[PDB]
Amino acid sequence: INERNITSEMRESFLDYAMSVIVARALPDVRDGLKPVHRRILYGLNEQGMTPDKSYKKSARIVGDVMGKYHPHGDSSIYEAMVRMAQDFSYRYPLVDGQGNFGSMDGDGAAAMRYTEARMTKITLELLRDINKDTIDFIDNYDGNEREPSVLPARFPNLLANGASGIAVGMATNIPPHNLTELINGVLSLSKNPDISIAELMEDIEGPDFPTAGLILGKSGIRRAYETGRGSIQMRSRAVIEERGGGRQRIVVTEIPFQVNKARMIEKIAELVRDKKIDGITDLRDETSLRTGVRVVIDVRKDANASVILNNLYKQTPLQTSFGVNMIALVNGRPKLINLKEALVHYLEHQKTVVRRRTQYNLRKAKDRAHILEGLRIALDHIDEIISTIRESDTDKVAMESLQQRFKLSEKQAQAILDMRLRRLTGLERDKIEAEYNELLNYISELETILADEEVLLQLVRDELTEIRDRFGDDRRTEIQL
Amino acid sequence: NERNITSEMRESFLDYAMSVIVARALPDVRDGLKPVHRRILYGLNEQGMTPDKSYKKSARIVGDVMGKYHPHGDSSIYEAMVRMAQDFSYRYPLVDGQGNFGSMDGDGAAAMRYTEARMTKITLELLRDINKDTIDFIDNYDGNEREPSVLPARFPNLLANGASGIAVGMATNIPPHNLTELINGVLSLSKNPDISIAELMEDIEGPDFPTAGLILGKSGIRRAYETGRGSIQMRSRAVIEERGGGRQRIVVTEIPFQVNKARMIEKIAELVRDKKIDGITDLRDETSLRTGVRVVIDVRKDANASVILNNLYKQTPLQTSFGVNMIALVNGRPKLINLKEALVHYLEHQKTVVRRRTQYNLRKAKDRAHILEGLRIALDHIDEIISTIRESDTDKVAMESLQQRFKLSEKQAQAILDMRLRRLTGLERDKIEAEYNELLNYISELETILADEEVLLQLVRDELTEIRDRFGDDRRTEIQL
Amino acid sequence: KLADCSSKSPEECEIFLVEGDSAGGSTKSGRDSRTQAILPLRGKILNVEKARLDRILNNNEIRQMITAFGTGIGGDFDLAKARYHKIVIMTDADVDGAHIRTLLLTFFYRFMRPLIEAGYVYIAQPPTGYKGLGEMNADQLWETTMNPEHRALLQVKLEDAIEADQTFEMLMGDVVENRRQFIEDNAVY
Amino acid sequence: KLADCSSKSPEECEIFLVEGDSAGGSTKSGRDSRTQAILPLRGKILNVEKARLDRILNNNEIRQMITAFGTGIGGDFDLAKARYHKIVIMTDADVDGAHIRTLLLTFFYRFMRPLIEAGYVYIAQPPTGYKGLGEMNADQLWETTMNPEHRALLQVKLEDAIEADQTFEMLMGDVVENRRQFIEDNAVY
DNA sequence: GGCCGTACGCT
DNA sequence: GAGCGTAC
DNA sequence: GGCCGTACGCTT
DNA sequence: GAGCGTAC
Ligand SMILES: C[C@@H]1CN2c3c(cc4c(N5C(=O)OC[C@@H]5C)noc4c3F)CC3(C(=O)NC(=O)NC3=O)[C@H]2[C@H](C)O1
Ligand SMILES: C[C@@H]1CN2c3c(cc4c(N5C(=O)OC[C@@H]5C)noc4c3F)CC3(C(=O)NC(=O)NC3=O)[C@H]2[C@H](C)O1
Ligand SMILES: [Mn+2]
Ligand SMILES: [Mn+2]
Ligand SMILES: [Mn+2]
Ligand code: NA
Repeated sequence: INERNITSEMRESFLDYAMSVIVARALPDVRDGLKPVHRRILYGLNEQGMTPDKSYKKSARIVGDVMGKYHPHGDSSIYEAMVRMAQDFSYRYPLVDGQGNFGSMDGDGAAAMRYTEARMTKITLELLRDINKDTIDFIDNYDGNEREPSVLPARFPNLLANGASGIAVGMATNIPPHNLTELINGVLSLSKNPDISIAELMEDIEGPDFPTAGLILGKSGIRRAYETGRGSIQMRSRAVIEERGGGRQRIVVTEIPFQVNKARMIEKIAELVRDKKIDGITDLRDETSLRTGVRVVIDVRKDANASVILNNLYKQTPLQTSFGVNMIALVNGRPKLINLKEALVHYLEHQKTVVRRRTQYNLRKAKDRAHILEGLRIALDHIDEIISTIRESDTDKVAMESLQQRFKLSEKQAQAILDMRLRRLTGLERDKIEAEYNELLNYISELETILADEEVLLQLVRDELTEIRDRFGDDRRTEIQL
Repeated sequence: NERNITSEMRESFLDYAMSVIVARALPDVRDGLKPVHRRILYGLNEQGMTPDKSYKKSARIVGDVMGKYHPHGDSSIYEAMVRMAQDFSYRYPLVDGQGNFGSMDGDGAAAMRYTEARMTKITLELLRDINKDTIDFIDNYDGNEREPSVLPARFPNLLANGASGIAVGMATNIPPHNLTELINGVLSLSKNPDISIAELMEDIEGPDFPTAGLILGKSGIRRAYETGRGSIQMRSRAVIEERGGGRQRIVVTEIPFQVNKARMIEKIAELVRDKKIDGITDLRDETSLRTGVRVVIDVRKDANASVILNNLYKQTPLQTSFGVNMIALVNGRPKLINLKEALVHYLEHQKTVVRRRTQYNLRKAKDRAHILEGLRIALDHIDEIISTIRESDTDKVAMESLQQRFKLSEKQAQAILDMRLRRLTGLERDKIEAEYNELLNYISELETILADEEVLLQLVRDELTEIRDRFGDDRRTEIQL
Repeated sequence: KLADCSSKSPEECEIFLVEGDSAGGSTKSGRDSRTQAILPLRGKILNVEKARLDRILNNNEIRQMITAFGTGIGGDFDLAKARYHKIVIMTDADVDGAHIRTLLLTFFYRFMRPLIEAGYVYIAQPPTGYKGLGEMNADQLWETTMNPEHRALLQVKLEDAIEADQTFEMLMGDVVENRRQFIEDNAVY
Repeated sequence: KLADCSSKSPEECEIFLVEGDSAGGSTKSGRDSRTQAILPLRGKILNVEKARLDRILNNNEIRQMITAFGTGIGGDFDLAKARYHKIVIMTDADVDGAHIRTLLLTFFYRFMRPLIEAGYVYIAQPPTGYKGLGEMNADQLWETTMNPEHRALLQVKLEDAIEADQTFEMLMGDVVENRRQFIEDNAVY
């Protein structure tokens, strides 16, 4: 049976758990900004043909697919992550399009997965774009039965776009979401200047942009975040003071801070009132509706200073909150604390690689296709001999051999001739082959241009980024006040 | 608008009652299945979960059956499938499960996340020839799938595995039987339309519970097979044996069908505590995955163990009745049937299935024969074929030229245009000629079957007999007196 | 768990008896919180016509409604203690939703009969199809079933109490035979 | 609760600590009931090296173990009362099952240290599959991990307390920094 | 269908 | 009369 | 991962 | 604080 040491058991077994949580559960890769469960869900939606045009699919079956295929964990770990990706108060750029009940800011969960359906969002397709053009490196899944991607092409800078929170072992992460327009502009600036300072980059990227909007007090917390990877940022709700009639006033809250549960936050304010720990509040009403949007109302007692009641609610409730920036991501499969430029750098590099690989892959396929078309041309030009040769032959092997000797055709070219359908012999068809060959030759030339010059490839990256910004970039939601 | 409560009550209740009856609680008399079962099996089929292929996560199976056919709670789907995998539940289990699928002690199965299944070899027999126009398909709930109205069911599954279900205004309770005896009874029936229940009972002795046991008397079984309603006394297999030192014990090794062993054991222990049964010193379950069911009742020295046994019969589920109420769906109507009606309806189903299959294979042979006739002509006159194509500027033109010049159907002509060049080599030409000749013998064989009502029937009896020889097993339940 | 509305004015308020917790959750977001209160029902509820009064009274589901309605029951019913002028039954457009209906209407006709005669009881009509209430969005549940401006509630009436007694007794009674006969007399396969 | 060994005799009786309820249930149906008891653990248990003693003594999992071992804890620990001579750690062959393994050993080391010396504490060798303990058969679990015949056990051995003290505090302690550094220094990617 | 334990880091 | 098995 | 509600009928 | 979000 044999023995085992306890100090050695603790170190080995603990180091296995830790690295695993670090590199394969809790932290996002710098390139696509995804944790494993996220990457697998989106890839799963991709391998099931769950694109925006297609109909919704039961969440039960999505999760079940991702579970048995790529993600050998409990199902609620999958489903809940997929539900996060589907909420517009969670994701600055939602990655899942859900149908049914998928929760609210009041912290009410989503219905169980048998009550819901899902599919990709249109912005998600950008994460998956060109995944099938040898752009990223695939690997074997757990049961060695499937293949799954190591990273997505991620045609937009998704780590900063949606941000990350994740508790590892020995470290955690916290990256706030950003405005996609400002983020891409940043990349475009960096692309035409490898030596840009954070100070300059900040002229594109003003700072976080939360889905739940609200205010951020001061640019100083943001600057410390962007230069070092760590800094505290001050999130304040959007509240105003207005009259309610009879010379009395109320506070009206319309945007609450990020990741703050609305329900809980209101119950806190209520507590401070029973406990008599704040003065001047007569009523607390949640008037939020699907048509009004968020609206918490706090009725102030007559001849109490509302502005003073407000500044105390900031100090005393989650009406004002901190976002503790701690930008840790996987960089070359290792956790690194990165600053803004480091993040943007690892991303643009990725795009160059993705686009280079795609252009390379396209060239292999065009060059391979042109080769067949040359053989088909030859065959159609010498068709009567071609046919004779085949009928004369007793086997493929023999027919292959003759065709290759008579016309000097490659093995692949001959194979393509034998596979040809009779209908390709009509007069119209021959001319089509000519066109396709001509178009291909143009294409091959364009592709060689891109690979020949690093500058041209990079401009193409710039141009494809500029299209995403034009199609998907939106206005900043969160106001940054000084 | 405004609505009358007596009208609303009558229509709401009738909507529900009818639904539970024809689409939930009662089995169809042909394949012996309720909707949820039919769907789990048809699901396993569509997802390619065949006995050779490896086991699939239960969650994914349940999810597909729920998404495509059965729009109900996940739990109602999984627990039905779990039942179909238990050898103490199904006389001939339909699902082959890997993982924890429960036991006699009423311990449930592990959640579906932790179990894998595929179909059993016998389930292949339920779905045999499903895709040969043997049974009518129907639109599902979301109009996005087709589902079988009934399964081909190439063995008589309603009586084999039995059925129990609570409907509204009725319920059903049909016991399992021995497959060898049922098939012998269907063959008997197939050679004598006017056979009595009494003569059929020379083949089908009585129920055959997966849990074995003893049935006391034949008269409850006779009343059930004759009216469709009846009571059957099932008794445990207990013996009395010396345990050493003049002392004795009762060893129970088979329990009644549908009796929770655990609950039965606690029931005895509770009688012993409350001093309401005399003479028992110990109660141990020595049942292992290796020894079989073994419940030992130790008996205090010099007590009468035969009296204790009798009293354990009187007070515990060590003796239990099974109450027969053979109500199945017959032309999608609920109907009380006897042994013969059940086997009559089944044989008919098997005839229509063998007919429709033969009828479908014939059409597909004629179709393919016609194509090969087309290809043969082309091979014959290949030079001219090539010409007529080459001299056409569009495939549409070639299609019409080909049909005119060689008197081909539109289908024959399209087939020829599709034909790749490699099909002109020596061997590929021979394969065509060889296919055609084998195909013509086949058509003559099929038309033989469809030419005589008796050849069709003998083929039915032959395919039943084959199933009986591969799948039939020994009786488990003893029928005493 | 009941999620109450803002106004305590019975005259202007309405209560939705919803089938299932997932529909409970969906309903609470989509509603107008100032005038619409929601009390989930977890599945099939006690059939009072078959049950014993001690049981009928100590039942969570049956009780929770007494509290919410707050009017007492049986002999002790006060037509005027009612906390909602609209009692709406909201069930799936399927057979199980229709069974839960027959169960609720059994409950009312026996324990809060004055309430129906008052015309305080209404049957919603969610979109017809293969989608249950739990499976829908909160915005689609509002705009189609709950919104006063585009909803088609059916008020419940009783012209006859004698025929209504024999009806609740034949359909929901414990004599199965009367129930079995009604099917065979009325069933269209 | 724990399913106990029919045998009364501590000398011959073994307890399996099984990760998860599905694995527990299957284990019960598979084990030789004469000498093998089964105490399931619902997921991760408490990290005592970070918890104060009041929380520790209130933990269900921790309390079920103390009970079952019946040997008291800390100062009040007396080997003589031990109800099993073999205590087995049976977890999945995954990183999580290794986490739970390090948790249980933390508890043993800090509370039942005496027991480790006595070497009653063992670690099962389940099939190093892709599968976990909850996805196997009882007969698969029986003859691979439990059958006293064809099974292999790692008996846990302590051989330097000063080394063990520093290690349990660095790995399972509340200071994250030192833990971050041991990861930084020994992790090979 | 919901209700509930734990680890892990950070503020 | 009690717990069988599909439903919410 | 388990715990628990309810309807529904039944052996002449 | 206790709760952010992947795990059992
Ligand atoms: C496997 C479970 C069984 N169910 C139980 C229900 C209720 C209870 C239940 N209850 C209880 O004991 O007190 C309150 C409630 C009545 N304990 O265990 C239960 C279910 F398993 C009703 C049920 C539910 O949980 N939620 C629904 O909205 N709809 C349903 O039909 C239902 C659910 C859908 O499925
Ligand atoms: C979504 C749930 C969360 N879990 C809870 C656990 C435990 C509890 C739990 N309790 C517990 O552990 O002791 C006291 C209290 C009853 N309450 O709620 C829980 C889960 F949701 C541990 C869990 C389980 O339920 N059983 C397992 O065998 N393994 C697991 O990982 C786990 C399960 C697998 O998944
Ligand atoms: Mn000819
Ligand atoms: Mn429904
Ligand atoms: Mn595991
Ligand atoms: Na604050």
